[PDB]
Amino acid sequence: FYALYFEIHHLVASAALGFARVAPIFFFLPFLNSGVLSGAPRNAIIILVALGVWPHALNEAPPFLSVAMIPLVLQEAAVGVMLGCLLSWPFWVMHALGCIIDNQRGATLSSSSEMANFLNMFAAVVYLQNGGLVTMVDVLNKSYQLCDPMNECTPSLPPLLTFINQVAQNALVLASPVVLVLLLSEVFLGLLSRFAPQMNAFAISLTVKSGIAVLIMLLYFSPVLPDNVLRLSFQATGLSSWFYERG
Amino acid sequence: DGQAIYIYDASEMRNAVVSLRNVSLNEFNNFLKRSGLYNKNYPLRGDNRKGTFYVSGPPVYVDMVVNAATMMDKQN
Amino acid sequence: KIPVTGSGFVAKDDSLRTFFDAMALQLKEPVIVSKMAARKKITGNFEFHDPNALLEKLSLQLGLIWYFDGQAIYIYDASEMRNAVVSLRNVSLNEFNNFLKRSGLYNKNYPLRGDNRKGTFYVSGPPVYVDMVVNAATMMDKQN
Amino acid sequence: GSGFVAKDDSLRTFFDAMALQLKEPVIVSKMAARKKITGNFEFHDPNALLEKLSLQLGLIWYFDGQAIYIYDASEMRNAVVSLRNVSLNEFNNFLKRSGLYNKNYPLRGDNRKGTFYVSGPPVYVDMVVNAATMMDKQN
Amino acid sequence: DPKELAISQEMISDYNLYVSMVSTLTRKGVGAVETLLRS
Amino acid sequence: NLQTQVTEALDKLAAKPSDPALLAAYQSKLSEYNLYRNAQSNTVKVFKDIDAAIIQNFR
Amino acid sequence: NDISLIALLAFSTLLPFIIASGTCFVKFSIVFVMVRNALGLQQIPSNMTLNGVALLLSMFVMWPIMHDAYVYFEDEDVTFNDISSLSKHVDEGLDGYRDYLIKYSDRELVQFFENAQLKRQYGEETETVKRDKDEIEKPSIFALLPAYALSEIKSAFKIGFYLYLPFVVVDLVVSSVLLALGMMMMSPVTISTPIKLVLFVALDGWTLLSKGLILQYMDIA
Amino acid sequence: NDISLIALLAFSTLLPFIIASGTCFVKFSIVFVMVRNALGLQQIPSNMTLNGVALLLSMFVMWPIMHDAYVYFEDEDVTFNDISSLSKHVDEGLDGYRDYLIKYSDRELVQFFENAKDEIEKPSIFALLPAYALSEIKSAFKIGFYLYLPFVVVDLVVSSVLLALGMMMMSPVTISTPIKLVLFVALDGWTLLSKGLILQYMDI
Amino acid sequence: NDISLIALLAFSTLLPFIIASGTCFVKFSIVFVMVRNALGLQQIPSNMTLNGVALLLSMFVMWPIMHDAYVYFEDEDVTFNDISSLSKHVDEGLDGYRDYLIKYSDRELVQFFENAPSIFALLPAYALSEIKSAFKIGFYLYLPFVVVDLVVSSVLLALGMMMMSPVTISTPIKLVLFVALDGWTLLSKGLILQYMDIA
Repeated sequence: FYALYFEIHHLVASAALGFARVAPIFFFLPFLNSGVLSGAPRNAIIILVALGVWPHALNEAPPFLSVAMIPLVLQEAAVGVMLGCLLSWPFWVMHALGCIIDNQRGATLSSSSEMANFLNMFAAVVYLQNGGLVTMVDVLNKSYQLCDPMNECTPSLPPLLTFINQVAQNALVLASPVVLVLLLSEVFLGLLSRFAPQMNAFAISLTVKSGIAVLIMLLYFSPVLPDNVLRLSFQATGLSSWFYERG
Repeated sequence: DGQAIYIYDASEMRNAVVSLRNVSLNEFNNFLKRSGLYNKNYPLRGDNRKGTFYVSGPPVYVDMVVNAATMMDKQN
Repeated sequence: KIPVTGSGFVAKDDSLRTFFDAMALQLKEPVIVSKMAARKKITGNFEFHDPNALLEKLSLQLGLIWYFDGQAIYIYDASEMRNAVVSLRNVSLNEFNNFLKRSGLYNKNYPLRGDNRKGTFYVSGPPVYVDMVVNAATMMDKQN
Repeated sequence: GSGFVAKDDSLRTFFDAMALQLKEPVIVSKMAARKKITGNFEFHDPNALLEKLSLQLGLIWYFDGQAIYIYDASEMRNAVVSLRNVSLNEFNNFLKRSGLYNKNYPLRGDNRKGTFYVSGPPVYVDMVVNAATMMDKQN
Repeated sequence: DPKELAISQEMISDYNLYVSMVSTLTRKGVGAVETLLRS
Repeated sequence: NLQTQVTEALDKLAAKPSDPALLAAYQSKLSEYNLYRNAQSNTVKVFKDIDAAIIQNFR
Repeated sequence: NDISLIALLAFSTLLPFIIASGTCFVKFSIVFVMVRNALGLQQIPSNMTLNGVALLLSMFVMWPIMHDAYVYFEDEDVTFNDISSLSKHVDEGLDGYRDYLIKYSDRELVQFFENAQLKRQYGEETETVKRDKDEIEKPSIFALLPAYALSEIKSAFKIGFYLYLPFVVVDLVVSSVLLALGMMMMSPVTISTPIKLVLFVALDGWTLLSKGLILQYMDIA
Repeated sequence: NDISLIALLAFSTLLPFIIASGTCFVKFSIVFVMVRNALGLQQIPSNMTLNGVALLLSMFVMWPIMHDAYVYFEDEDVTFNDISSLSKHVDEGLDGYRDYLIKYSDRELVQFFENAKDEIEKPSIFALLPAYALSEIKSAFKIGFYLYLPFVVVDLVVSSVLLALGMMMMSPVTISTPIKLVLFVALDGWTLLSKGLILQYMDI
Repeated sequence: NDISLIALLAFSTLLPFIIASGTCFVKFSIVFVMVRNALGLQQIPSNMTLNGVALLLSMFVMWPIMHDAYVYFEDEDVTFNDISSLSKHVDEGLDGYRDYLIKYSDRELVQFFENAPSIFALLPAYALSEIKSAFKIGFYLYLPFVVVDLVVSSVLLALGMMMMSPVTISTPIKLVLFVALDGWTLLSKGLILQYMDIA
C-alpha cells in the first residue's frame, strides 16, 4: 500500500512546476490580477488549473528528478512571462488607445487616468463574452505540447525584437481618426487667432476639444471598435512561431 | 416484492457469492418459496446440495438474499 | 411517419450503449456495456434474427469480450481482460468444474487451464467472470 | 477476397482487424501502440503473417488459449526461481498438459534441480513465477 | 521488516522534503518576477 | 549485516529450547539488537527534523 | 470502520480551500473588491470585514446543499457488504453537490477539460466528445471545479463592469468642466469623490445588489 | 459543562471577526480614515493609532451588552432536565444582542433574509448580522459625504484666486493643505465629531 | 550536506536584488523609459511592458552563466583534505560569473574597494558604470527629438501662430515618424548586440 501515497505525492510535486508555468498569467490579465482577486482563494485556483492541464499522466513519476532545478524554474518563469505578454496583447493596445485620447484633449498635462481604464475594462468584457477563457486556456494547453520541460525551450529571441512596434502600429492606426479632427480644429482656431490677435485661443482650446474628442469617437465606437478586439486576440496556432526546444 | 415495484437502470445490477456453513441451498430456496420473495427471472445459480451459490440482480434483492442467508447461518 | 417496409435498426453515429439496448429485445436479457467500451461508435443499417450469433461476430470485428451468466449480458472491451492463478489445498479441478457445469456458469470459450487432479489452475476472462471464479474457489477450501 | 488497406494506422486499430482471421482477440500494450503502418495487406495465412511482422517490426507475442497478448520487445523480463521439494520435470509436465507450454520461450535449467531461469513476455513470466511458488507451499 | 521499514523510512522522508523544497522554490521564483515587474 | 548473525542463532534454540547457555547468549544477542534498532530509528529522525527546520525557517 | 474516521478528518482538514474554490464565495468576494475599487477608496471599508459579509451570504445560500450531506452520511447503514456498492454509495452521496456544479458551470469550458485529460490519459488516439454527452453522462468531480471557478470569474467580472460604468461617466464630466475653466493643473479626483459617494448612497446599491445576488441562485415565495 | 467549555472558547477565537462585523466599530474605523483622505493626507497618523481609539470608542457603548451576558449566565439554573428548556434559556440570553441589532437594521431587508409581528418572536441572529453591517456601511458613507463637503470649497477657492491672477501653472496642493487643516483645528472638529458619534447611540 | 541547502535556498531569496543591481537589467530598464520620456507620453507603452521585455532580454544574458555555474558544481568531487583546497574550488565556480563582471567595470573603483580580485568590490562599480553608460546612449537618442519639436515651433513663428501651444501639435508628429522609422525594434536590438551575439 505504498503506491497510493506515492500517487498523490508525485502529483503535488508535478503541480509546483505547473504553478511556475501559469502563475505569471494571473498577474498580467486584467480580469485576473491581484487588484481584482484576493489572497486567500487565489492560490487555490492557480494550482488546480495547472492540475487540470498538466500534459503527462499523473500517476507516473515526473522526469524532474535532480536534473537541474534552479535554472529550470527560470526557464518556466521566462516562458510564463512570455505567455503573459502575448496574452495581454489586446488589452495593452486598448489601454494604449485610451491614453492617447486622454492625452490629446488636455487633461494629462499635469505631468510636465480613468478614460484609458474604461476601454481596458470594455475590451476585457467583450473579449470575455464570446469564447474567451476557452482560448485563454487552449494556448497554455498547447504550450505543454510544444515546450515540455527537460528539453529547455526558450521564447525564440529573433521575433521578440519586433514586439514593441507590433503593438505600436496597432496603437497609432487605432488612434488615427480622432487626433486628426482635434489637430485640424486646433489650426482652424489658430487662423482665427491670426485674424483676431488678443483672443487667447489657447484657453478656448481646452473647452472645445473635450467635446470633440468624445463626439468624433462616438460615430465609430459602436460598429468599428469591438471587432478589432477579437481580431487582435492571440490564437493558439501561432504558438510554434514564438518558441523552439533546445534538444 | 409484494408491496411495491422497484425500478433501476441496467448498469446498477450487482452480484455476489455467499457460503452457507450449515444450511443447504434447497432448504433456503424453500424458505424463499414459502415467503414470497422467489423471483424466477433472477434465480439462485449453484449446486443443489452445497453451501455455495451465485446470485445476481437488483440491489434490493441481492442485499436481501445476502442478509437473510447470513442471518440463517447465525441461528444454526 | 417512419417509412421503411422491412424490419431493422438504423444507427446514425450511435455510441454502443444505445446500439446494444436496441438489441436487448431480440436478446431476451438486459445488456450491460462497460464504461471504456462505450466510447466507440457505429453507424449503418443492421438487422437482428439470431443475435447470439451476431454478437459473437461483432465482438471480434469491433474487439470486445462478452459473458452471459443466465440473467444479463456483460460486454467489455478487449483491454480489460484480467488473469488469475489460485491454489486449492483439498479439492480438485475436476470437482470444481462439475460445480460450474452443474450450476450453469461454465463457459466453453474461456475454459479453465490446469492439471486435472491438482489444486492449481489458471483462469482468465471477463472481469465479472474472474472475480466469481476466484471467490468461489476461496470459499470452498474454507468450507471444507 | 479479403484484406486490410492500411493508411497510417497505429497498431491497435490494425491488429484488431486481424482478430477475426485469428480466432482470438488481440491485446496490444500502450508502448507498442505508438508505432504506425501503411500498406495493402492480405489475411490468408495469419499465423505466419503475425510471426513475420513481429520480427520485422520488432515485437513479442504470446497466446495462452483465450487471447493474444502483444508487447514490444523492450519489456521482456527475466527471473530465476528455485523449487524446494519438486523438480523441473513435473512442472514441465504440468505445462504440457495445461496448454501453457510455449516452444518459442522454453524453460532453461537443469533437468533434475530446483533452480532454473525464465524470460519472456510479462504475462508469461508473471504466470510461471506465481505457479512455481504456489506448488512449493502446497508441498 | 527491520531493514525494509528502515529503507522505506528514509524513502518517505526524503521525497517529502523534496516536494516541499520544489514548492518553496516555485514560490520565491515567481515572487521574484512579481516584485521585479513592480520594480 | 547484524541481522544475519541474529538470524543464525535462533535455529539451534528452536531445535533445543532447553539449553541454559544458549538462551543466555540469545538474550545477550537480542537485547543488543533492540538497542541497535531504535538507535538507528531515533538518529535518522533528527536528521529529518533539522532538515525540515531549514525550510520551515525560510518558507 | 476506523478508517472512515480517517477519511472524515482528512476531509475536515482540506475544508476551507474547498470554500476557497468550490462554492459561490468567489462571486461575492470579487464584486465586493470591485465596488471598493470603482469608488476609488483604497483601504476602506477594511476588507477583513468584507470577507465576512461576503462569506455570510454564501453560507446563507450553501446551507441546504451541505445539510443533506450530514443526514445522508450519519446513516447507521453506511457500511455495506460489497466493495463496489460501497464505492457507489459515496457517488450518490456526492451527487447533490455535483449537479449543483453542473447547473452553474459553463458548457464548453467543462467540455474542454475532458478532451484535455483524455489525451493525457491514453494518448492522441482517443476520439473527442461533443455536446451530446449531456443527456446521459456525468463528468468527473476534478474536471468541473476548474471550469466552474473560471466561469464564475467571468460572471463576477460581468457584474463588475456594469456598476463600474456609472462612476466613469461622472469622472469624465468632472475632468471636462475643470477644463472648461483654465484649471488644468488641478487633481479632479478630489472633487469627484463626493459626487461619487452620493451616486451610490442615493441609489442605495448595497441593499439591492445584495438582494440581486441571492435572486441569482434562489427565489422568493 | 464540558460542551459549554467549547462554546466559551468558540466565542473567544471568533471575537476578532464578530467585533469586525457586528458592532459600530466599522463605522468608527471607516469615518476615521476618510477624514484623513478628506484632508489630503496619506500615512498620517497611521492605520494603527486610528484603529486603537476607534476600538476604545466602540468599546464604551458595547460593554454593557457584553456585561449583562456574564451576570445572566452566572446564575445557578443552567441545570435543566429538558433539552428544549435549555435551548429556550440560551435563546433568552441573546436578547440583549437582538434588541441592539433590530434598532439599527432595516426591517425590509431582514424580512428578505427571513424569507430565505416581531413581538411574539424575534428574528434569527443569522438573518440580520449582514443586514446590520450593510446598514452601517451605508450610513457611514452618507455621513462621510457630509464632512467631506466643506474641504472642497477651500480646495476650489484658492485654485480660483490663483487662476484670477495669471499663475495658472501652479500646483495648489502645496497651498490648500495649510488652509485645509486650520479649518479643522479652528472648528476643533476632532473633539466634536467623536461626541456626536457617541451620542448617536448612547444618550446623555 | 545540509549546509548546501541554506546557500542554495538563500540564492532564491536574494535573486530579486542580484537582478536589480548585478546584471544588465540596469542598462536595459533605463533607456526604454528614457526614450518614452523623450516622446512625452508617460503611460504608453505602459511600463509593465518595458519591464516585461527588458526582463526577458536580461534573462538571455544571465542564462548561460547560470547554466555554466551548476554544470561545474554538479561535479561532487569537491571534498578533499585541506580546508582551503575545497575553498579554491568554489571560487572556480564563481569565476564564470566574475568574468562577465570584470569585463564591463573600470579599473578605478575595483582596487579602491579592495584596499579600503574580490567579488564584493565589483557590483557597485558595475551598476555605477552601467548608469554612466546609459546616459550617453540616451542623449544621442535624445537629440533627434530636440530638433523635430524645434522646427515645428519655428514654423509657427514663421506664420502668425505664436499664441498656440506647440506640445499639442509636436507630440503626434514626434510619435508618428518615430514608429514609421520602426525605431522600437531598432534600439532594442542595437542594445542586445552589445552584450551578446544575438540571433
